[PDB]
Amino acid sequence: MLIFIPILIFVALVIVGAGVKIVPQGYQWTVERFGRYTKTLQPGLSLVVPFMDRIGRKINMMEQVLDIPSQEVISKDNANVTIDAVCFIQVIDAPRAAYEVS
Amino acid sequence: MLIFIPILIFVALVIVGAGVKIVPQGYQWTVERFGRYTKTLQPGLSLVVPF
Amino acid sequence: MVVHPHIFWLSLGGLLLAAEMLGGNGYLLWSGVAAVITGLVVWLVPLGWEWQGVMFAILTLLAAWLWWKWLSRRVREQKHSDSHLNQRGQQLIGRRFVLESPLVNGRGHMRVGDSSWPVSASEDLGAGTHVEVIAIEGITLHIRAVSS
Amino acid sequence: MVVHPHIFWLSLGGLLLAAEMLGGNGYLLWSGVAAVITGLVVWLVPLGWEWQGVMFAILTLLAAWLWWKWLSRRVREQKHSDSHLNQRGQQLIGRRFVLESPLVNGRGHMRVGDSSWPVSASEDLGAGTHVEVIAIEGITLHIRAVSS
Repeated sequence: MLIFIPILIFVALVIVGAGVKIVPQGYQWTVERFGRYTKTLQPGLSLVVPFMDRIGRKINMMEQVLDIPSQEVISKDNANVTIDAVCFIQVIDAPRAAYEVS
Repeated sequence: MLIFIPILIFVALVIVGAGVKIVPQGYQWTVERFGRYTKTLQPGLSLVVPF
Repeated sequence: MVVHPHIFWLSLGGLLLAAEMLGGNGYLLWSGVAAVITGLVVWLVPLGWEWQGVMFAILTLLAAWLWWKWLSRRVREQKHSDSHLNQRGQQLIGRRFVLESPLVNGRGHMRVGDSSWPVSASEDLGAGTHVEVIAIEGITLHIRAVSS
Repeated sequence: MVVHPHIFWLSLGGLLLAAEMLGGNGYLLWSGVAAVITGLVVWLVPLGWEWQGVMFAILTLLAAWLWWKWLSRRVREQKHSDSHLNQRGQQLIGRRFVLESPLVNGRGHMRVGDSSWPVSASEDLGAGTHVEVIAIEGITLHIRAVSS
């Protein structure tokens, strides 16, 4: 009546705001149901029942360049040299990269 | 009556607050019954009888 | 100012649809569409003021709900360019390769591109056999011998 | 202001359901739902003011109670992705390996991945036998011989 209507509008806005997820290209998301992992979201539109599901973590899915700091190594000829190295890392679509290591 | 109702609301809030446990992914919790270890909680919703 | 109820709705709907185009995430769409429909319903049918907000909220919920089924029906069995775009593990399925080192105990490594990948097979396979990938587990590739 | 009892409940329920979406842990849900149901009961049925709080508290308790059974029924015999996700000891069950060093006194070490794990078996097993894991105790793996 007098005070119900603004509350109803606000409730509708909040539920739609927190129940609709859009995932960009080059990423995947994870859905936690009260904490437990249940499923993963690919890029697109996704509806998750609110107040029970939330977003776990954001997983990049593109090759990444990763420096390795300077390092001192001894060769087989007993030669002391210093090197630096670079790495490429890619995450296979598994959710493991979020929950199997910190 | 006059003073029971607010106390009842507060009691309900406290019991629900301290009896419902949610465990994140990548962790496990342990439940102690007056001090003794009884069981372990995996990630999810868990009800433990409070106090 | 207030004698006309539908004007408020048909203004708010347009304003929210316009606010979309500022760089939104599609959150405001689901309410603007509902506001437009609420205006087109109230203007034709004089619903009660306490019966307006309920219909507007329900219309927002259904506005958000219907396109999910529309889009999801569209995605499956029809679109596959993005499905094969950004998942490598499914890309390698079905490809054929050759082996340079024999598998011991049904496990080893195989050269792909310029790098190597771990492979596992049901039986020990010698060096120089044509193999084809079937499934992927973790990062390990299941391979089986295939005739040329 | 106070002549309408159901309005208070149907406002508090909505406000708590909204307070959820600020980043809560689900604590406030169980009372907001009860408040909404209390409003929908008082509005239809004029219960006594001293008979409102009791029903609201009992409704909070049952609101928290029912979903536990719903979710727990859902989890068992239906969902296993998270069950096999973050427990390694159960992952190794059923896998097959080979031995490089003979077991002495029914105990030894076995190579898995790039590391080693302690193993125990009922009888002494020589080097080069196919073995399969059965159970796990502490970090020790029970193995038994299996034919190829």
